[PDB]
Amino acid sequence: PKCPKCDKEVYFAERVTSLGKDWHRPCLKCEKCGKTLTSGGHAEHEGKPYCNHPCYSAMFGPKGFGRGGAESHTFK
Ligand SMILES: [Zn+2]
Ligand SMILES: [Zn+2]
Repeated sequence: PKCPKCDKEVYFAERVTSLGKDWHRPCLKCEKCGKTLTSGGHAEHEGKPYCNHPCYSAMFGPKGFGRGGAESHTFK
């Protein structure tokens, strides 16, 4: 029972489960959009949970040519 997110240990009633290891209830949050995540609607990058989409699919997932934004990001 140890948090992949923050690197603490995870007290029981403060827990959430994903990738067969636990987390902190607050922690499990998008590091893209900053939405607190739900019972199996997230997904994990290496020491950072996220949206299942788009945020996961966008930042950690194969993409097209190379038309990334200039300075302010968008639907890339
Ligand atoms: Zn945590
Ligand atoms: Zn998100």
